[PDB]
Amino acid sequence: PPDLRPLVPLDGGRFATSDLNDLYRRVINRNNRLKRLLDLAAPDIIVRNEKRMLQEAVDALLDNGRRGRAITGSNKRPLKSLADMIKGKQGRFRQNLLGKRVDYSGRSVITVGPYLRLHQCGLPKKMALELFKPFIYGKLELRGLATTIKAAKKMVEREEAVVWDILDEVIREHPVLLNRAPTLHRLGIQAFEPVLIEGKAIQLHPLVCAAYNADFDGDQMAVHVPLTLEAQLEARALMMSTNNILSPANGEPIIVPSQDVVLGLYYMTRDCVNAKGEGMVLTGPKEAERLYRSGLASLHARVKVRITEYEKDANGELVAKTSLKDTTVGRAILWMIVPKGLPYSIVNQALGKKAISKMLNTCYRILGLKPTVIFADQIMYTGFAYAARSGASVGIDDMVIPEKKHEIISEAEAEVAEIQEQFQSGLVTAGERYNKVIDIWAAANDRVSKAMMDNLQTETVINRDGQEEKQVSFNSIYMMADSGARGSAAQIRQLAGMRGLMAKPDGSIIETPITANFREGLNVLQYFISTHGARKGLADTALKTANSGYLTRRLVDVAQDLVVTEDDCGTHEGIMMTPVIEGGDV
Amino acid sequence: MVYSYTEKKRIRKDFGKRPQVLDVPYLLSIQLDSFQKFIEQDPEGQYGLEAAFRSVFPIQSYSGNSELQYVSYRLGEPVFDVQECQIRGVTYSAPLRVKLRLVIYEREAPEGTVKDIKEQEVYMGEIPLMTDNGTFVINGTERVIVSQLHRSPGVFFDSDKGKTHSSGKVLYNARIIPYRGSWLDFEFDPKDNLFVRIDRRRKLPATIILRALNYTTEQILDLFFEKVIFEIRDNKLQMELVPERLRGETASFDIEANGKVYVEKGRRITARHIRQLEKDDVKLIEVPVEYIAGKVVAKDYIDESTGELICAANMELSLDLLAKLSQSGHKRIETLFTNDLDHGPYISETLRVDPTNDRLSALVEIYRMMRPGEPPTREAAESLFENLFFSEDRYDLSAVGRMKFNRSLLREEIEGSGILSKDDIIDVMKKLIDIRNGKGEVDDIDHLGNRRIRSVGEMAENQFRVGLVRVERAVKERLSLGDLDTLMPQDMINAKPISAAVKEFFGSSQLSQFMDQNNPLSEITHKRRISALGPGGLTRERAGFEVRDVHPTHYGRVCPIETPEGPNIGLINSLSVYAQTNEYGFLETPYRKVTDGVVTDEIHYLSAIEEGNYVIAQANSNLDEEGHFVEDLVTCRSKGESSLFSRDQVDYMDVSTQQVVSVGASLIPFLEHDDANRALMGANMQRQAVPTLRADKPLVGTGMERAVAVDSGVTAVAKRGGVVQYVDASRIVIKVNEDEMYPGEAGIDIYNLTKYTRSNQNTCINQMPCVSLGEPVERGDVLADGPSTDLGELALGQNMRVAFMPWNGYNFEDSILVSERVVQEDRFTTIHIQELACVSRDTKLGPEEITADIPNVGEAALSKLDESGIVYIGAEVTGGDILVGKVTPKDVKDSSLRVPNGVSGTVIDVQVFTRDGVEKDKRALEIEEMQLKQAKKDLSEELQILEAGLFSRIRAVLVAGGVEAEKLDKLPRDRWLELGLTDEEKQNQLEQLAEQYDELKHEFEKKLEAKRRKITQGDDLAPGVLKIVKVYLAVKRRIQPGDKMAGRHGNKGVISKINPIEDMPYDENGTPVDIVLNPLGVPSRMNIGQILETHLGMAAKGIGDKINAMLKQQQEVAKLREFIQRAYDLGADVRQKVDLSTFSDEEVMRLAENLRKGMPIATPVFDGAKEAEIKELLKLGDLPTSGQIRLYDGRTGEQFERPVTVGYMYMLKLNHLVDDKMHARSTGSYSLVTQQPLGGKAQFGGQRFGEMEVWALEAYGAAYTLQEMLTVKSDDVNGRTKMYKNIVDGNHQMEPGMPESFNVLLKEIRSLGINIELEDE
Amino acid sequence: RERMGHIELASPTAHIWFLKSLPSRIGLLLDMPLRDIERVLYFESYVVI
RNA sequence: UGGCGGUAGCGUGC
DNA sequence: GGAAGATCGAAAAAAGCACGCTACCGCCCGCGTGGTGG
DNA sequence: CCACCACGCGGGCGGTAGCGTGCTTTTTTCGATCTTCC
Ligand SMILES: [Mg+2]
Repeated sequence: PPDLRPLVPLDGGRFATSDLNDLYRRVINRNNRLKRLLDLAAPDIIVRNEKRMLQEAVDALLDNGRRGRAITGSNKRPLKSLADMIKGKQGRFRQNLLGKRVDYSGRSVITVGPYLRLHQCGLPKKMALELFKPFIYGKLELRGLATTIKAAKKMVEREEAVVWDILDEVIREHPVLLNRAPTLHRLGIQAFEPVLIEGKAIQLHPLVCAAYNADFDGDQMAVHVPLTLEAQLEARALMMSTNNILSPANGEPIIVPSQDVVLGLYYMTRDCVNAKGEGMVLTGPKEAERLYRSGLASLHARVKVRITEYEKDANGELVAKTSLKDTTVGRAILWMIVPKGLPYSIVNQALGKKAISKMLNTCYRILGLKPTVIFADQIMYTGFAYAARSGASVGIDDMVIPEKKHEIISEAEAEVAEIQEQFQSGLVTAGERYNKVIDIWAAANDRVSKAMMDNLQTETVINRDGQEEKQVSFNSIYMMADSGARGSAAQIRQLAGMRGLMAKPDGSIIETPITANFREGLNVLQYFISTHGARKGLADTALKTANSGYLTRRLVDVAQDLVVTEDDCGTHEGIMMTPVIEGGDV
Repeated sequence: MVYSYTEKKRIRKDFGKRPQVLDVPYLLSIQLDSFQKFIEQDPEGQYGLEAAFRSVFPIQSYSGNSELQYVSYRLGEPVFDVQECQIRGVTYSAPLRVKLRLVIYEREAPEGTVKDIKEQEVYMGEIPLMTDNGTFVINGTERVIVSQLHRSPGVFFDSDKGKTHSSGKVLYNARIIPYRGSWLDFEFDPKDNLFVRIDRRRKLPATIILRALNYTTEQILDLFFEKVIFEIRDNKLQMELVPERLRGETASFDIEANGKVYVEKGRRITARHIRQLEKDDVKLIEVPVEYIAGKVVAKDYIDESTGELICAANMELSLDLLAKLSQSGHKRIETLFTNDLDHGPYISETLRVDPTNDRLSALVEIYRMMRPGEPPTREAAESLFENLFFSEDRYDLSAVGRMKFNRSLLREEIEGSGILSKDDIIDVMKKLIDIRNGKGEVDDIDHLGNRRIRSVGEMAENQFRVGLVRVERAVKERLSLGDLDTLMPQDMINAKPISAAVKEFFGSSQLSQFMDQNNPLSEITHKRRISALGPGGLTRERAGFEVRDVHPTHYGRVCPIETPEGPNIGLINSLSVYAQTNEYGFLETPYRKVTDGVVTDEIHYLSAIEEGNYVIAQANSNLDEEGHFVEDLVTCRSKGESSLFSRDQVDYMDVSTQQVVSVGASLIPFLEHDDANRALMGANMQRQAVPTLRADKPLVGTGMERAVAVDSGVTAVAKRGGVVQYVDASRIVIKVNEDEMYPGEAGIDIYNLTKYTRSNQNTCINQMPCVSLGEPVERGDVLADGPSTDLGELALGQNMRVAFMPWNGYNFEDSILVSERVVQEDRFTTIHIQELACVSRDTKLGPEEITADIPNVGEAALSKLDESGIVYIGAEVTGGDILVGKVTPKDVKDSSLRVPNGVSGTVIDVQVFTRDGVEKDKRALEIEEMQLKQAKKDLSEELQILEAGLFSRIRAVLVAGGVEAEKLDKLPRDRWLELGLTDEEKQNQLEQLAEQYDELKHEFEKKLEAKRRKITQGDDLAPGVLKIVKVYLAVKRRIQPGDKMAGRHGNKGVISKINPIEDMPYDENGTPVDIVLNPLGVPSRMNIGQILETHLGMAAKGIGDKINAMLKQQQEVAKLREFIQRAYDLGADVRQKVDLSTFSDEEVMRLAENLRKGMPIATPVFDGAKEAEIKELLKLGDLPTSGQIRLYDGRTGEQFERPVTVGYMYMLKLNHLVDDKMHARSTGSYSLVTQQPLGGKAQFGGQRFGEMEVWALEAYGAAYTLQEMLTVKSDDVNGRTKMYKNIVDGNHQMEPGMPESFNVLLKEIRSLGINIELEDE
Repeated sequence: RERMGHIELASPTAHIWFLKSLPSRIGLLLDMPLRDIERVLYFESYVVI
């Protein structure tokens, strides 16, 4: 049909002709020429050549490029035949059937809103007004403000106060589907309740960020508006963020503090040695908080508080036990936000990221799902507030260089020099001396890292009430490394200790390692050596994204028609699962 | 050393101890000079247009009586300059006129002497010229042609690492890559056979090529093998034995000579036997008759008695054949020396598998392989073979190609013919055989010494040569077609092919990219870019891992950190600061020669190939006085690896520490403290910062800002020294010095600054004067600051006060908290200029015209429009407003241009383009009047200066005749010239001066006439359009949540909240912080450079605050001088020395005024200030050395529990604005084919629900949501209408219907001859 | 958007999908090599019937 | 306001 | 001892190369042939 | 008599030939041996 091959009207009177029209014209011209020559009784060779050319034209129209030279376009491109636009990524199946552009959709960058709840997301007023235009029109017509669609459109365009009130009314509990571009798994799209904000950026709940794999460094996300009762209820009951707390891949929880909540909780749940107000006796967590706020007791002071904890009875009831516990002011303050069922032992520790995740999992297992979201929200609020109050900062003096690094470097260099001179004397070959140098440098790097960790983790000294003693370090870098907020042991080693050996792009290791810290300067040679690994990793990621996507698509297709259609088969067969053991470990 | 005038205003405190031995060269030298090589009149035909003409011309027709020859070429004066070409949208180019001589030979004469000659000048198209900033103006748009890194022509040897044949065996191959010709490849078969391929076709034996080169089997065997002589003595077959040939084999018999049994039967041959043989000097040896049976004969042997050959050449011997040879009278035979480890019999096996046996057969086979189907014949095959590799037309090995070919083959001379030869192919085969045997080694494809750089000039020359060969084919046809009685060379040739080729190359090529004008750094990076893509290069998808890696040879030539991230990573690079290009296209880097253990001053430029031979010491090497090395075992790099060496083994030293970084990567302070990935991201994101309305100098810099700003064309530099005669916000007029004066010149330089002109990224280009009235200037001094430039220093961002601490989770991972002061102080607002073009065409029904009256519109809509139908300049408009009123006949329908929805701003510029022969509206008249007024103002200034000079001369002449001071002063200025005088030479000189004055007046009048004619000249347009109206809209965009900002260390984020000023934390003095950042991003990203930059900025701001406080108290100049001298003298053996005693006591005041905002600090890329220097600088001010103070919470009030890191950091605003990304749609236009919503924000389309989203919805189980989003939202037209009506009616129900895309697919499949239908049953 | 047309070919032409897409349907049905099918189709060699 | 090709950029283990 | 099934490696042909989004440029046959005007 | 504008009908482009040339995996076919027998 002509509309499937339309003639686009261009400016100036020209017409854009699709490749299908050109191929059809070629076929028609060839057929007419063949008919005319057959009428004229042409010799055998001429009519045979005409028939061959007609066959070639028909083949090109049906599927261009299959045989012989493909018919070229205006600017030396193959023409798009009938089969060219059916298959492939740009074909009809993968461009207009599996996926398609939709209405009632928008796109905007995403920021962080700490005040939002787990089921709430910020939506700009302009985007909400644009997306919910038909609903506003319907409500305006119902209210009698506008007697026709044109009047409603004009009123919405003019943006009076009544329009804003109607917009606020229509999105009271209307979920919106927020989705990110790399939808690797089902968690990439989730339903949220919109909260009207002014601006042009969507506000996202921090706790779901790990689910979205989204960083606030220019990320853009799309929002779709479900527009029927079935879709609204499906979003509320199935794709709501409050219902997605366990990862279907492995069952591990997905709502976990990542960077700031963990640091705040770790700082609050930490004990000093001679902090202000130590040794006091408190009647409850409320007194502890009123002491901390009044600036009369430190957050790390070790005190004894009388607290009541609720334990779940066998029949399902809660029994209250009151006892005096030796703890810190911060732990007592944090205990109040903990629900009744949980015991006090969860918060009586440093409470790192793993401890926080374990506490959340225990709360979900014992209390259930309804208190779990409230507990997570309270945890995030308290962590953010106390991280702000702590004022943790990174400085050039935080990353301390061990005083024994110079001696270790000197002795390693002396050993390398003696190995080199022994090789020059002919006792050992190139491979043996290379292996010896590599082992010596690896041992030196390990010793440097160990000395750095020893000097950073606990080398702090504090004067208690009477003498001096040691304790866990309060260094900011160590604080965020031990709590699991950010960084790791290797990263801290690269910052303060030696960078270690580096490998050339081929794969072999370089004899001379980078013996310079990141705090200290790196000369040109060390930076040039280190650039190889970064370039290799970046290239690997760039060429790996496409392969991972292709594998995911193939796996999705190979299992696209498997659903649970039965309850039991009565089969007496199965796999005999046993623990897996390889070598000398399980 | 004396500071320049532009530097004395604000001297940057420069850290670093390594003296500057070589200054940074001109950044835009790779491009400009190259194009100069394309334009310069070469006395010899080896470069550019002259070389192309000499290669093509002269041409001889088929008949011997015709000839055409080329004499000289000349590039004409461009009609329009760069500014006119840019504003009018025409291409900036120059005419090319070539002197051509057509010679008609005397055909009647047997010798064909010259009979007639006709010389003329022929115009041969337009050549696009290159502007002074290294960029082209194509169709009024700025385009940049990036250099291409391609494979160097020559011979390259390689081998697969056992991947093929699935056993790990290496198949060695060699390739001959010519600049213009057919590729020739040789490969080793798994069966150890030589094969030859041409242009990647089916493999053929190389012996076929050898036979086609007129080589017999005997000659081939002699060339590729060493003969072994077997002589038939009276007995025991004495043979000439070479002891070295006995190595690596076994004792087939009892080797005994002169009654001495050297080796017994069946014993392995060890080196002792060969050394014994060499010492004893034994030549002849006994050999059993059976031992020959394994040998292969070397040449044909024919019996004289029978006349028939007993055995031909190259086959294995046998006992019966040996007996036949012995009884035929033969006494001496020759065989091939074959070894299984040293000299393999590859040639013999290839000859065995070769079916051909003569030159004619080989030529026929080659012709059949090259041109299948055509009937082979002797003449055609011979011609094809001769023209394939031995014709200057079809085959052309470039000079660099010949040099590489000679160097690879170890030839002495590096100059040779541009075509191949028998010796070259023989040597290539011999080298391949040697490599297969074990001698030598393969070449590295990724080695930078095997890769060439092609600039714009080379590609332009290639395209011009293609056009030239097309034109010469046309002229060859025309000369024979026509009769030479009356032909003229003007009409003999055509210029369309050359013009089309050059236009396509300069406008529609993969390397002529759209130049980005985000900031001068972006332009510099784009101009200094190397791309491996393009024609005759690598492919983005088919690249691999090896090509994207950082080769060791990249040191000093290609920046390792400056490269795009994503699909094309490692295929695009940036030239180093000091890197340049050889005459052969190879990259080279400077070095300092070291003689006798000391470092000299001479600079030697070393390429990649020759650098490996020498030992080069790293830049970070401590040197004492006179250049000796303080330490003996210094670190160097010998051959692609780094190791320790003695101080006497060094040969060259690095020129500077910035040798390996690019221009973009050298602007990051404390780079050595930053991770490679974060450094790469920061370098890539530096060139994306939009220019702010008020440029702010960087407190912490690297000292390269001045070079980047000066080299880029954004700033206006002084061509000649002098004083500023008249400084204005729009133009600058300076009076040149008498030393730099020229004869017959007024001596006034006029610079017209460009104000509020949109860039390629819709930003604002503004130039503001940086000099005052009467301020002396020198050559090269900056007169006006370009966009994002402050006093000649690049200024991409602003020095913002920052504090590293979490704040209620608002910063969280990467988000940025911004105080309200940043918005209040207007520190990040940008200006964006947008085009709006309305076209009045000529429809077939009638010509549409622009008028002020539009049917069925309100008066308020056209109130902004004037009586000419165009919106008033300076009038603020919003979305939906009418700008230009255009109506087209149907009686007339409204087609007036309107402001796009969601777009506001103020109209700042209106341009009208009218086709020639059409009356011009009064708006165009006003614009032309304004341009004429400006030109007349400039010419009137020049005329008044020259007239003042002439009238001073005539006054002096009159005074010489007679003083008449009172009479002269009491006379009008113009009446002076006519005053009479006595009959003498005074009257003669007076009338000569009058003649000069009137001649000058006439000359300036005709110059004004030419200028006005040029400005009023009608411009050509497209066919069918009679008018164009362009309107510029200017918008001030302010910072807000969602905008993306970043620093120089790869730390990026988006604004999360515009916090109130009182909410931000404040110090003891009560000054709040402006920016709050999360420390959590520091340890993970390794970017400790930002912390050091923050500390240095805090120290600089403390110094500036002390200076400002001293200034406020009106302290005497002595205290200011002492304090500034103490501040500058701080450091540890810094190379920079500043003396304030020679500042005339007045420039100190200006320096203090400039520094009151903060002392600038220059931190080199690898020779920066240490932590001790930063702490000392902090101690100089009244700031703590630790760099952390105690902050108070703005909202709550008490002290923070721990000190926080505060300071001043350079922040950049990237070109990613939230208002440019925000988009929403409920309903709108749909595609006319698939009936689906459009795509993109510009088309008001909807977001695409891809396959991954569909899979996620299926996993969730939301069947109804998927069904409604698939059918009733996108495709089902009836479903869409019904759903809209239901929503308007308040009913939330839908009808699934049937998507239109499925119907389209069904119809398309039916059109394919396949019946597909829906079966209801 | 639904009505289709038809062109009456002067001589029959084979479908490229059923001829070139390996395995060739025509060749498999006729038990003859694909090269012979291409030779007869594009007027290179006669075929007995 | 309709699409193709080329180019460049953004978000994608820190 | 010649013909048919085996096979075997080597070569040739076909299909694929993540997902969203933004901006710019270029193009949307074209060339001979007849009509008509200066 | 020459130059600009409209209109219809083929098709690789342009040339008295040649243009290409940095991927991997799977499927099909074919010459060449082979090998196994009837
Ligand atoms: Mg990100």
